[PDB]
Amino acid sequence: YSGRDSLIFLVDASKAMFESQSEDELTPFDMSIQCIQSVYISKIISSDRDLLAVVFYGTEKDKNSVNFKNIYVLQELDNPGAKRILELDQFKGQQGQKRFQDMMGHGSDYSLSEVLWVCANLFSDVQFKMSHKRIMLFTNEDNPHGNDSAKASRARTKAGDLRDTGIFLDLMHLKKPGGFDISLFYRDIISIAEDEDLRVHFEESSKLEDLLRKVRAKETRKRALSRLKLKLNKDIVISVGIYNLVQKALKPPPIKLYRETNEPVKTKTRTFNTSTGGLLLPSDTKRSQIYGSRQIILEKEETEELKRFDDPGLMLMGFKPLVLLKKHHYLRPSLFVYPEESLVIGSSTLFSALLIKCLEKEVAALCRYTPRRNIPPYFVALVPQEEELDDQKIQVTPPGFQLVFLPFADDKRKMPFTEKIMATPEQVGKMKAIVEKLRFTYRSDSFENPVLQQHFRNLEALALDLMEPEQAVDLTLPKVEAMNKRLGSLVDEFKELVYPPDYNPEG
Amino acid sequence: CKIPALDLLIKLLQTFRSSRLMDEFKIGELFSKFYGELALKKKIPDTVLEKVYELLGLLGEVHPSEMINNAENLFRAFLGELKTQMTSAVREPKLPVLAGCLKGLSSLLCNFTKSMEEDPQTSREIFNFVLQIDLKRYAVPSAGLRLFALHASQFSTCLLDNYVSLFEVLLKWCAHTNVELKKAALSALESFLKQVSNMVAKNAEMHKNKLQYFMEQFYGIINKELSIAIRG
DNA sequence: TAATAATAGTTTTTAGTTTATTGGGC
DNA sequence: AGCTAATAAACTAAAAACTATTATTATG
Repeated sequence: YSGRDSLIFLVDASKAMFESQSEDELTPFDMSIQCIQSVYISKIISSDRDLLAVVFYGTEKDKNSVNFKNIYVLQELDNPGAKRILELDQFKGQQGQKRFQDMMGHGSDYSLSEVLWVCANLFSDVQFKMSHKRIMLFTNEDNPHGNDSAKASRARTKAGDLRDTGIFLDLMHLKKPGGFDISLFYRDIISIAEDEDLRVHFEESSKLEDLLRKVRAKETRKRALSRLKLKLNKDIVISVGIYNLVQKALKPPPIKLYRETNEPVKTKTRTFNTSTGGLLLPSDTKRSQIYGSRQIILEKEETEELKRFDDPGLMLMGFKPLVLLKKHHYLRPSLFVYPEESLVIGSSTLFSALLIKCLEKEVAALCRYTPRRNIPPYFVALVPQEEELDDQKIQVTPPGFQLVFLPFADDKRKMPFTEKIMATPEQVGKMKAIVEKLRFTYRSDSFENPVLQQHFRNLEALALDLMEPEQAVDLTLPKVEAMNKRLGSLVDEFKELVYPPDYNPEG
Repeated sequence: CKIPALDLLIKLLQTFRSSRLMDEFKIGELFSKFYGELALKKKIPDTVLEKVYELLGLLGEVHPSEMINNAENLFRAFLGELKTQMTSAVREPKLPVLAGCLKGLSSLLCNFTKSMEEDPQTSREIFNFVLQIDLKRYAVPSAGLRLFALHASQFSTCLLDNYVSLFEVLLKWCAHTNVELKKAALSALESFLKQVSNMVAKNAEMHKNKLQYFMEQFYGIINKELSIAIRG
């Protein structure tokens, strides 16, 4: 865990945010609010347990507790909800903006120091462990608070103060026809870990394209599967963390709730004497398995100890070259092992030495693995995956041992096999050409389950109670027309090459 | 079901310990519903919530016959639970709150039934006799000692065994720290000695236990332990 | 006289049960 | 022209991890 995330959005309640160079372009307030909607939807599906708030500045009215003028808070730091989405969308649009300007003011003098006070106080309100005091704001101009030198000085003083307090903030470039005026008033006063300010950005060219994009995932935090241990012989033991860099996600379980109250009704379940109508007890339980006629009775710890073979841990078997593993031999999704000094101190040194040595030897680690108590231990192989970096020196692959599992004899399922049949080499060349026609470079993040996407689409659609639900796009459908036009007549050429001209492959 | 349930349960328990037989006679249905909710096959309540066992310890009513009928169900449940717990082979000897709570339950329940006329008597004998080492100020041993002290009588004709082991374990228990454990062990001492004397005095083999149990330790005594020796 | 140390309270996977399930039959 | 079996999916309980706190003893 080690902290949580929270963002607060700041919108200039002025008239510059309520115009457009051309009607094809929305107002700054318009694309800001729609990007806010997209961000909130993403947070709900991704990390709904975070904190989000909305505050406005420059408006005529105000709502902050300290009651600084022009400082109207809209929403406080809370887990996002569809109600907030509705509150935002009631003013999102070419007329909802007018509704907002009617029921709410816009355009007045203020001090950025005041909004910084308000946001700092809002930070003070939250109490859970917190890690990312990210602040987001939206405008296309900087100099209005540089107009008053005293206002500029106090604003930059408070900005330095909040930077000292660990607060991090980010601004979106908005389309100002005369240029946002980078480097004039903000990047010297705002918090940046890097400098790319080169163009005063007459347009809104910054990272809205990423933010408006909707993501659909869960992004489970880095949680150690176990600090399980490797028993070398009987006493040489090291502490290593267990991880799964891939973990099959699935649709969240439903919650059974009422009809007219919609309340999730608790469901107590028990067992009673059917022959009597009385009541039975968990102690009054006996499991049976009848093979033919004889009935055999087993109990709780009776069924437990049959699963008992050894203590949960890793028991080294030996070493074998990596090549001696058949690729088609697969059991289930692989695991990953990372060292740790939390329990066994110096175990990281041993892990590094083993990784380097076995990488030199090109050998695999054979070991007996017991996940937890009362489980049959299974043999596994630890292939050393070296940490690989990129042009950005980011870990495209972390260091450690990828944990692949070794199937047993029962796993092997033989099938009715046939003889070996060969093919003419010219047909093989035709296949090579046809493959080259439709070849491409695979990338892992280029594909996704459309079924869960459609599930989400429906979920937020009924949440947003529109006329129609959003339609997900299947990225797993082949481009049949594109592939066919890309191949040409080679398809039918090989069809007559191999398949009989009179007999189609269809029966 | 959390600290709310914990505090409410202790409140009502001490209420019965205070309010004793004035109007608290609308509890038979309450007792039945508590027994039923125990039969919830999902043991999701925490061990701390298992002081519901002390709930079944009930004396504020006349203890109607229906409570007697359900008492056998209760006892069987406790026996199954305890035999499940004490099996350290399954590496689940964890009954920290369970043991003392079922102890108090048996304490306030045995006042009506379970005379020394059946096998379950020696069963629960063996169950308690197992009193592997403990920690955390040793609450469960004190609970067991208090239970035995209150109901040493029911263990007749089968408590004479293990007499040396019982005596030495009681000695060390009253010699250990946590003076509350000391006095609980002392009470167990007096109850045990009283019961063994009563059963020996009308025995026929009394000389065997006599010369094999008592004068040697008594002489070897010669601290508050001296008072126990004199009583012995 | 008063600080520290095992402890449960949330998720989180995960590993058994349950079910409605297209094919042949003749 | 009548007949039904593996089965992934769903549904459970169950077990661990990972925080978050505290019944205990020196000790005056």
